[PDB]
Amino acid sequence: VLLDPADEKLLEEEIQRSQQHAKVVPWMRKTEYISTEFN
Amino acid sequence: MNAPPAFESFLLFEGEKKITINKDTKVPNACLFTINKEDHTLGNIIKSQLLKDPQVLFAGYKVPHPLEHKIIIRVQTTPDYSPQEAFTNAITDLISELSLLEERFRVAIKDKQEG
Amino acid sequence: LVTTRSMEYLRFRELPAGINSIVAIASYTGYNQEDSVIMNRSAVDRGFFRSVFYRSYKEQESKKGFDQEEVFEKPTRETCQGMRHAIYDKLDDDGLIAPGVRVSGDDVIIGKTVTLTKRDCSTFLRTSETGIVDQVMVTLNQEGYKFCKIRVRSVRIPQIGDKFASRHGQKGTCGIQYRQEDMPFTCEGITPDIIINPHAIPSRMTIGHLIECLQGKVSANKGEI
Amino acid sequence: MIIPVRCFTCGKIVGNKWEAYLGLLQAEYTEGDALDALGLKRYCCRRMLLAHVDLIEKLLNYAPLE
Amino acid sequence: PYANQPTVRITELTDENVKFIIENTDLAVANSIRRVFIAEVPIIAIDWVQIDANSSVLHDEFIAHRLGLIPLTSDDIVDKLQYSRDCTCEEFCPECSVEFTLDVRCNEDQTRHVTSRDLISNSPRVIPVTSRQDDILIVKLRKGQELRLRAYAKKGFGKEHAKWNPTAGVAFEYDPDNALRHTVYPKPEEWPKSEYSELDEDESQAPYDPNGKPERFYYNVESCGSLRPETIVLSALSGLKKKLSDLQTQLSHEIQSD
Amino acid sequence: EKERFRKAPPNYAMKKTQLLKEKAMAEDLGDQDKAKQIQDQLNELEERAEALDRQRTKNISAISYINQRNR
Amino acid sequence: NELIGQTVRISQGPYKGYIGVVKDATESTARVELHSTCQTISVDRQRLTTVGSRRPGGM
Amino acid sequence: QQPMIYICGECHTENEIKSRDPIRCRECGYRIMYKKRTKRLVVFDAR
RNA sequence: UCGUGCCUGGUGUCUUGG
Ligand SMILES: [Zn+2]
Ligand SMILES: [Zn+2]
Repeated sequence: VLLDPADEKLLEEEIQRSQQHAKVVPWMRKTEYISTEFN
Repeated sequence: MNAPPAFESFLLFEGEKKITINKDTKVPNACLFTINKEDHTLGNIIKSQLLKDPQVLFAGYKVPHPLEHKIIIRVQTTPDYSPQEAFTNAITDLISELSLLEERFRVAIKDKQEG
Repeated sequence: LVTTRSMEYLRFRELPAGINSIVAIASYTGYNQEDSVIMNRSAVDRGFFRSVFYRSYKEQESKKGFDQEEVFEKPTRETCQGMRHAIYDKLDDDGLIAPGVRVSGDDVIIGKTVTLTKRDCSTFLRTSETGIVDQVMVTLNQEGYKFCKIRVRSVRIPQIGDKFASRHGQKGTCGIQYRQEDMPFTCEGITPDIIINPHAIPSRMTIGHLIECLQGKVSANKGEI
Repeated sequence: MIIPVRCFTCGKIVGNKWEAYLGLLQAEYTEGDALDALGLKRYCCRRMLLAHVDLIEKLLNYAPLE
Repeated sequence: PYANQPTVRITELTDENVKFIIENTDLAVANSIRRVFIAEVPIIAIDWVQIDANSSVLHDEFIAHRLGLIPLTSDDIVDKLQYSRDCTCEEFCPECSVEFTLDVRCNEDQTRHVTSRDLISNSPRVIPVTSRQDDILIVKLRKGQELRLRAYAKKGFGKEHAKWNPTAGVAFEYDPDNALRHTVYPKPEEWPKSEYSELDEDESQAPYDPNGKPERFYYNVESCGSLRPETIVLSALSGLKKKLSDLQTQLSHEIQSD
Repeated sequence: EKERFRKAPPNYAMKKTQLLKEKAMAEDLGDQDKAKQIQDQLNELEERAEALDRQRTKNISAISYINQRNR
Repeated sequence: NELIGQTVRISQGPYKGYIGVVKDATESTARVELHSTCQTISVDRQRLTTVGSRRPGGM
Repeated sequence: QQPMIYICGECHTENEIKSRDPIRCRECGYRIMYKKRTKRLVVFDAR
């Protein structure tokens, strides 16, 4: 069919948030779990 | 080891009464209702319904000890009105409310669902 | 949920000792009033602070003398003279209880007799201990004597009077347990797991507790420790 | 030892979400989006996955047989 | 001298949670229903575990405890069953229980995820939540380890053990704007707005309303999957109504017998 | 007799046998015994390491991958 | 009394389905250590049913 | 006619062990053994 | 058709509880 991504987007009604999870915040690290490969 | 079994909050022993009416002596037209195996669920709605009664001078409820599964409901009415019938009414009409609420919730569901 | 950088190397995140509990600091209904805490019964039902207490027992057999000798053996009400009021049949003919069997206080663990007909010398579960036998091991000691160890597990559910503590010096006994219907609640149904009485903070000046409770909140929502 | 079946506080089932959560950390996600993508709105339930230390993985190294 | 006449308004209805508004009712009624959703609605849950073979790395009761907390699909069946303590049977009945069965052996080399998939029910309806998204991890088995048990599920409610609580979390709320001053803010502008706040972004709390009752109770009942989130509600209303009917019966006996 | 024929390494016995093999290598002043021991040891090591990675092939493997990328 | 030391199941009343062992017994009651909880209970002897624990075929 | 079945702590093999016997595995000379699980009725309240 | 019953540990030291 003759169709474009610009047309595709228009078929939806409303689909198109909280972005602060990925903040730097030099006082906040990440977590650590149980591997089977370590010192 | 000493812990009460968990069924002890709702299950009636052998010989225990559900409900127990005691005429209070310190003022005229006053009773004390002692509910067994009940808590703040059942005692609060009755109290609050009783407060709606214009003929009711005093209404209240207590839990004598949170480890012992029992409530006390003290009702005092006007001389033309027993607390027996106060207490009766405040259950009767409160059931009528919850039944009407259940009915109304049901229709609201079935409208939500495709509607 | 709130860690120090130096608790990495203590290997604390691999082998931790505690739970992040939704603490409230409130004078809720008095039962926390003086170094006490009110715990969630519905949380404890879900395994919050549930534990296994293992107790372990040992026994070995010997050559006492020329006439005297110990052996692993079920006593009988026939030959063994000295003998307890107990239930000896919980243990099989080996004279050792099997793993998986339920035991209570002053039950017989290791059946043992010593020859005089035979005296009873058997080992009993400590009084008021009440566990389930978790594993039974049997071996030879240095002496070449038969040697067994038995460990018994008790599932210790948190109860009124168990001692909780914080990371800040805020010890306290569980003063009562309320169910989730009875706990206070936020604009969503987040009841506390533990409620501690505010009177613990002002005299003690554990500000770090508040800060931790504050940062833990940030940590759970930012979703990063 | 092993991820709790329910959030101790509220009672939401989190028991099914641990494999999925580690799977979303095989993807390049922040833990904050992993927790969100699994639908953990409350800060009670979110603690369960952040704070769970998986020791059953270490206990599994102690084979009984073979 | 009589009852008030409440109105309901469902705002959000999914297969996981319900948002509804109750109007024209007492604060006590509106909260007692919340207590009943948590503690007094019946569900089916594992409550009896007979362990035949357990070689996992966990305890015996750890297995049994985790089995207890697994939610079971209850809606069609839970208002049919006897409570266990009320069934005439000498052991268990299909009228008072549903029987479960777990038989797992790790033979392969890889580790075994003992999931709720393994819980085999005798009733096709009272299953773990698998129907229509992973499964509740029970244990992990190694090469040669196994787990055999049979289990029974009975009727109960959250007042006994949390395992019978049908809800994730009940979000009760009233008076989003501080109109009653039931709560007293030291700094009322430091406070974020409610979900429900019929207020502009200028002012902080509603002006004081001297003569006025709570109405408009905002609920957000979230299912654990053991019932539909809208069945939790119809069941709680019926549970509370039933406690009161029972209470009235006992009352009437007390009255006439004095 | 009964120690001879059945497949020896799995599960725990390979670690003590590896130690024993090392001791056998070390106690020998002869280079031939040393080299035979070395060969034997390497082979059993490889076999054992395969077996360990095989068991850890699933669900251990997955957690290994997240831990290396998280740090 | 005969059933002291035997494995019983509570078949009636609030404890329906709980297994235990009889630690003591009378003309009308027994004391049962429940297999599950850390507790011994006193119960009417008619509420019990013997389960036993045996193996057959002994060969 | 029950011979008391032990499990070897290192072979993991079943061993039949009557009285007056050395506690040795018959597969390899290891000296620790464990009793296998009971045959009795084991029942838990998921609670 | 049967009739028997309180055995039962002492000494030191470290850890920890209010
Ligand atoms: Zn939660
Ligand atoms: Zn039945």
